[PDB]
Amino acid sequence: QITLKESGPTLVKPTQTLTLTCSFSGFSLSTSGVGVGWIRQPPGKALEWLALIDWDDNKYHTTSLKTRLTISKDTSKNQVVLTMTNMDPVDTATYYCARIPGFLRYRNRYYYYGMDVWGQGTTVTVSSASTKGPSVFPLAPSSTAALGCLVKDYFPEPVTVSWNSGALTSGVHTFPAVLQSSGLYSLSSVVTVPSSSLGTQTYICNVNHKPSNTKVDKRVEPKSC
Amino acid sequence: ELVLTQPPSVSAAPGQKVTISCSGSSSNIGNNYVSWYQQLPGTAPKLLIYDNNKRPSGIPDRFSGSKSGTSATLGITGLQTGDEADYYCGTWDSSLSAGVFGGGTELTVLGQPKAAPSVTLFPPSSEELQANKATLVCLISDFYPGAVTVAWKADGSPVKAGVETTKPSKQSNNKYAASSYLSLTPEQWKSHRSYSCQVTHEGSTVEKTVAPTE
Amino acid sequence: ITNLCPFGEVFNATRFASVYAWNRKRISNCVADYSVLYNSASFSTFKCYGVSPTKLNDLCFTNVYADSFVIRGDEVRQIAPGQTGKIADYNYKLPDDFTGCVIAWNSNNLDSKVGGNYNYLYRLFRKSNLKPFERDISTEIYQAGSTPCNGVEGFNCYFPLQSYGFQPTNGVGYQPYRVVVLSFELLHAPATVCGP
Ligand SMILES: *[C@@H]1O[C@H](CO[C@@H]2O[C@@H](C)[C@@H](O)[C@@H](O)[C@@H]2O)[C@@H](O[C@@H]2O[C@H](CO)[C@@H](O[C@H]3O[C@H](CO[C@H]4O[C@H](CO)[C@@H](O)[C@H](O)[C@@H]4O)[C@@H](O)[C@H](O)[C@@H]3O)[C@H](O)[C@H]2NC(C)=O)[C@H](O)[C@H]1NC(C)=O
Ligand code: NI
Ligand code: NI
Repeated sequence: QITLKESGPTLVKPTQTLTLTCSFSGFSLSTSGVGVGWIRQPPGKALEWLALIDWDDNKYHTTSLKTRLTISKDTSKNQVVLTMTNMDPVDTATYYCARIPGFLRYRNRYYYYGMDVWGQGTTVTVSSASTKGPSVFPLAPSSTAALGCLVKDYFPEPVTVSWNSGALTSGVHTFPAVLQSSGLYSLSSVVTVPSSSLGTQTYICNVNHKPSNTKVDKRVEPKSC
Repeated sequence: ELVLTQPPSVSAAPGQKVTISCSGSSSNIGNNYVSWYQQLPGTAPKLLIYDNNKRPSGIPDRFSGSKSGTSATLGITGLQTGDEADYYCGTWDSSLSAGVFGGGTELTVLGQPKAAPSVTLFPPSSEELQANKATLVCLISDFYPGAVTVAWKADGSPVKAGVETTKPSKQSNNKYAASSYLSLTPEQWKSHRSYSCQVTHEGSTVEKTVAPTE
Repeated sequence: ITNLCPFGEVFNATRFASVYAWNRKRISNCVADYSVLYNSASFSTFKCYGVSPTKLNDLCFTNVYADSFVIRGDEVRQIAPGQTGKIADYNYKLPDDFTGCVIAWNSNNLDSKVGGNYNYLYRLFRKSNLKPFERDISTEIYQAGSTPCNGVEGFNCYFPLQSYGFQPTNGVGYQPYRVVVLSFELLHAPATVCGP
């Protein structure tokens, strides 16, 4: 089978240059009609075609990105290299390479098979933020009742959240993180409890952020109002 | 913008047939071969169709493709729960001298009855207000299928400035949950009289409100 | 035979052919002053086979044929006799006993174009190699794989001709080169073209 693997940085500073390498096995870029393409996919968004390099060294690029994209190949090493300049936070995506088993051009007409074999993909994050531990705030029960705690303004991912040092598992759900305009991540974790246990049972969410060596605990209590 | 148009979502029951369409111009679909891709959650895409209607090795008869004029269609019959994934159309665009992907279509296999969401809107905590910050947290739980729309209003006026929203994720009871946040300054939280979190699910719109007056 | 030979209509032609459809011009009854061509440094390649380039003027031939086309820089080495490769096998073939000159020069300021010139073509697929001096300009669909094509383009069912894609900032190896191949006739019949 065909196997491609992308490699490169997983965190670049804004305005720096991203260099990605695609190493492949199972085919050759010396074969007539074969190319290697690049694709990216921001978190929760569509696939975006990026660039293609051709067995005959033809190069094609997405028009809105052509001035930032360079592509090259080394047939002897089974490698394709893509560089994207002037990286912005909106360029945070998972970057793929893939094999194009058939790509030919006759003046104005094209044959373009598509991408039959995709790589695993590598995730590149563009951020100027420095490592910061989260602040944790309680989401007091409104009065079944719902309570939780808000994990706010941390970088980078991830944080792990448990309740009562792992003693509370039933009715517990922790949401995926959001990236705010400030460049810092926020997250929530909620527990669904019977409203009759608000003044009896106690709830403590434990937040652990390994990058900043931060471990914080917060007690969620019903507000007197 | 996107030069290929797909419906954002499509749904059916197990065993039924679903079709996903893809419209473009003569610069792409009209004169070039269309390929379709499947992307399960958390993994790389996978080629389903090439040359408009051909299947690569390992793709069953359940998937078929067609192309007419400037539109392509992916058909999936005998739906299984394992077919839940995003589906994309792809082709070459002769005007752009580059390839293009459609916006993708999220297929939901309905193997569970409809469940209305549980909405809770938390005001800013006392500690956060002391820290000169403010965040409204609108949590949404126990709904199916996993598709909701969230809207924020301040004194009835539509708010979009401080809104962040997560894509719905599966709960441990196999239903779906989502969350939305409205980041405010303590002044903005005290300025407006009340705030609303409105959640729409399968046509039904529910809402919860909070107020700094309390 | 007082009139000079019109090599200007060959080397300074307005349009040059694609290599798969090379143009052949008949040359006869003229004074072939080969000295000015060999002297000009504007030629990247001036190889001779069977004759001496410095003794070209002192010679008479039964007839002279001039083949012109445009190829990529790193493909000029394939025009020489006894060579292999996509040009030597599928487009233009010189026999092992070739007698004549191979002249070529860089045309990046004429045949390139911002965004790429894709008008020049070469044959990328063919069932078999070319006979020496054979010209193949057919456009039938090539079956690369095992599935029959029925003249329908698709995967492994390919149009045989491919564009070059000359970019103005390509490396020299990928830049366009105009090539003139002077074939000299080895016939024992009376001569027709002579130098001064
Ligand atoms: C193929 O064409 C080239 C290009 O010239 C073209 O043809 C000539 C006849 C004119 O009509 C031009 O207008 C066309 O573009 C021919 O090369 C050219 O040959 C000329 C002699 O026949 C030569 O003229 C002078 O060259 C020397 C001095 O040139 C100096 O000054 C010029 C500016 O005028 C400059 O470009 C050049 O670099 C020198 O610095 C000298 O020997 C004489 O004074 C002579 O009169 C041209 O320079 C030369 N190149 C150009 C660009 O004009 C070529 O002969 C043709 N070959 C065949 C086989 O037909
Ligand atoms: Ni490039
Ligand atoms: Ni206002």
